[PDB]
Parts: sequence; C-alpha cells; structure tokens
Amino acid sequence: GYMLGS
Repeated sequence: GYMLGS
C-alpha cells in the first residue's frame, strides 16, 4: 500500500 502527497 502507499500514501503520498505534495
């Protein structure tokens, strides 16, 4: 799984 933001 993955979670990211910018």
